[PDB]
Amino acid sequence: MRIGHGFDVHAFGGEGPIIIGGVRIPYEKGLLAHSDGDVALHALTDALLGAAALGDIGKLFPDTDPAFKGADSRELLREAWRRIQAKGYTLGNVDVTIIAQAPKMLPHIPQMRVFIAEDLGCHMDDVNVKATTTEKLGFTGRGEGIACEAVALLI
Amino acid sequence: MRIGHGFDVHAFGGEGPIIIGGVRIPYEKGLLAHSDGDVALHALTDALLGAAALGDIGKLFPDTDPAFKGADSRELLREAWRRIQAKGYTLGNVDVTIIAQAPKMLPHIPQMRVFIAEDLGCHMDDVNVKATTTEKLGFTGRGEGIACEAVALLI
Amino acid sequence: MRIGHGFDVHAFGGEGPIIIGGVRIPYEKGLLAHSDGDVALHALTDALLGAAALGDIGKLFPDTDPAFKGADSRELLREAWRRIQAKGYTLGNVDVTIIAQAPKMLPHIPQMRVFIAEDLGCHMDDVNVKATTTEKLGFTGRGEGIACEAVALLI
Ligand SMILES: Nc1ccn([C@@H]2O[C@H](COP(=O)(O)O)[C@@H](O)[C@H]2O)c(=O)n1
Ligand SMILES: Nc1ccn([C@@H]2O[C@H](COP(=O)(O)O)[C@@H](O)[C@H]2O)c(=O)n1
Ligand SMILES: Nc1ccn([C@@H]2O[C@H](COP(=O)(O)O)[C@@H](O)[C@H]2O)c(=O)n1
Ligand SMILES: C[C@@]1(CO)OP(=O)(O)OP(=O)(O)OC[C@H]1O
Ligand SMILES: C[C@@]1(CO)OP(=O)(O)OP(=O)(O)OC[C@H]1O
Ligand SMILES: C[C@@]1(CO)OP(=O)(O)OP(=O)(O)OC[C@H]1O
Ligand SMILES: [Zn+2]
Ligand SMILES: [Zn+2]
Ligand SMILES: [Zn+2]
Repeated sequence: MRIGHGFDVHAFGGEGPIIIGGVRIPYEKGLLAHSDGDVALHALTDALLGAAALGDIGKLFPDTDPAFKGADSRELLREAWRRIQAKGYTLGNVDVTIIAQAPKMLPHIPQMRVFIAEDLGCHMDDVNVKATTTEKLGFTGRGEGIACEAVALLI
Repeated sequence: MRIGHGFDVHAFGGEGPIIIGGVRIPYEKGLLAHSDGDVALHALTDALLGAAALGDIGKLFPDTDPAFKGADSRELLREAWRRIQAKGYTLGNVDVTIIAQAPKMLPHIPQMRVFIAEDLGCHMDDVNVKATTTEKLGFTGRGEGIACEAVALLI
Repeated sequence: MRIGHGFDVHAFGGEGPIIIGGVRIPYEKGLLAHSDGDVALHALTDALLGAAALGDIGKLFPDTDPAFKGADSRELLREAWRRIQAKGYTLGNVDVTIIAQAPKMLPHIPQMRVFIAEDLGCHMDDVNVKATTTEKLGFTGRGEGIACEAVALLI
């Protein structure tokens, strides 16, 4: 068994919606990023790659490479997962923590779990997503962006 | 074995003391929250619920429900633990990291461990709590609030 | 198997270079701290100590004790590791996440892995280090300091 941890942040910019955990969530502002800016899946990806000792998302899918512009972070998740499985690992379970003042993530979590469980080829019970605000404190509390943390356990 | 991760933040407000890890710690200011605002136990709770794929603290004990006003976060911890055990899990070990410029947490950690070990029904050796400041940087460094992170391993 | 988590922050100050994961990295500014201020190894140390239920870095190597001034964080890592092994644990794997806007950590990661794997007496495959920026948001985004998170799995 191997443990992994990921952390990611994206700033708000433009018109909504935002894509979090693969779900299109309505919001006043959108998120700025090379890909679709899915903070949750990026953090999740780093956790899995980390547990596999494969590095991180930027190393495998460079900000510079134009092939990843507007990229579906789920596509990146699946590829990172493919490579991980090739190194010989299987999923243990993953846990994600979205840190945002708004929008409300709770109603979208079930669908996020559905998408992630599909992408990782596992049972929905092997996937957990949660959210918390920083009580108006910080860049997240001031609504400047969304952060996300994740841990993974590979077998 | 399942892994879990939690993160929580509460802003200072009012007169002290603050309750962290169940311990009443003397401080100039107190913490604002629906319950007693125990940042450490909330983060710990999310870690355990996450590892159990039970969601998060807000989902089980809503900010809206007046039954949780002034609530003892230890009561919430035990209940979340009860439910977790019902899903069939046993405690592996937990690790907590309190992020605060002040007050000093170190002298209160032993008692925190005592409380948590009791609430989780485990040996004190299965529980670890630590602290760090962000070196005056950030909302924590500016003394605007306390943050806390936690990881858990269920069996 | 036991899980651990660590988090650390150090503010920029003075002339460079900075020491991260044991590597001397060229930078305009340096990092302020009692020891060499290696944010990555401190976070890693707390993760390992946490998983071992040995507390944290400050508890074992006090900011007050002048013996640790300018200290090589690798020396502190090895000692914490020595004690951990004495409690009976062996390394599972560790994962580190450096949170910095700059400098670029990627090219220095291989050497960091070499140092850490040596200090922990393991294969480089049992060690992973990654980096991410907070997209100009926060004290890290504003270049005020570097943060770092880490998780560890002991056996
Ligand atoms: N300080 C930093 C920040 C990011 N990066 C590299 O850039 C990639 C991701 O960049 P972002 O911060 O834009 O998400 C990561 O692979 C990371 O290693 C780095 O090498 N040093
Ligand atoms: N962006 C956010 C922030 C919090 N929440 C929900 O609110 C509950 C906790 O709220 P607090 O941020 O007040 O601790 C969590 O269960 C979380 O899922 C959310 O759904 N979306
Ligand atoms: N709020 C805080 C912050 C740090 N500390 C103690 O100080 C030591 C490390 O201090 P630094 O924040 O300077 O890294 C840790 O062992 C921690 O327990 C504390 O006891 N309470
Ligand atoms: C996902 C990738 C794709 O280029 O980039 P972004 O969408 O900018 O977001 P980031 O988290 O900054 O970096 C990692 C990259 O792999
Ligand atoms: C603990 C609960 C209880 O209503 O609320 P709070 O004391 O406000 O703190 P929070 O961490 O914001 O949310 C989760 C809730 O379950
Ligand atoms: C590493 C030690 C050594 O005195 O201190 P620092 O170099 O200041 O950094 P910190 O992360 O604040 O605290 C823990 C101490 O053990
Ligand atoms: Zn990202
Ligand atoms: Zn809380
Ligand atoms: Zn430090």
